[PDB]
Amino acid sequence: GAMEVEVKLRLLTAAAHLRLTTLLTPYHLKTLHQRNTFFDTPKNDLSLRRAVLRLRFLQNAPSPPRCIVSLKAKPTLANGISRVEEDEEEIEYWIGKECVESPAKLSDIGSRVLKRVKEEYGFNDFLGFVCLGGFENVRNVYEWRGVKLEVDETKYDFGNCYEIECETEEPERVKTMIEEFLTEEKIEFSNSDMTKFAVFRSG
Ligand SMILES: [Mn+2]
Ligand SMILES: [Mn+2]
Ligand SMILES: [Mn+2]
Repeated sequence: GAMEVEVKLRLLTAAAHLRLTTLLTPYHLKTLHQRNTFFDTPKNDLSLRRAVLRLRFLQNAPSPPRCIVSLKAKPTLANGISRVEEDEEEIEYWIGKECVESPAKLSDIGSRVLKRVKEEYGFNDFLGFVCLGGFENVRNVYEWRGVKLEVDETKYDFGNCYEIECETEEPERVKTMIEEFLTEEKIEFSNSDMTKFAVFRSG
């Protein structure tokens, strides 16, 4: 896949998130509703091999909903900067939906990314796969000071988390730019030190 490098900062409270979104209002591009679902074997074969297989269902807040399969491999997250190999592919929404219900049907899709999962992790089909479940995320996208800010409200069972992400080839310079702004505006933040998937799996 391609290498995804992104700044990842946690907004520490719902208030911090609300204040930031209000401050960024004039820079708003779009709002996305995401439902993230995850698949693995019951033995956690992908997870133990540092891989995450996501089906993301996406909808704008014509706006057909969309399903994107993502394989993320060999992630690192340190100092508020994430780097991971990401391979993505759009598939038919109805097909994605059926796979959440019946994960063995991943075997019936004909997807490039799924073929890569088979080849690299050594499966001949997805008959032994299960859905780990998922979580919703509301992503506000802003075009601010030359970057694309993605401000996330992630809704888990146990409660909500809030983050700012920014995909960039200059994460140190962009992270400093964002941090200066948050500090000036007295927004409560820290580096994120867990992926959304890891938070989800920790309960
Ligand atoms: Mn990505
Ligand atoms: Mn991210
Ligand atoms: Mn990203």
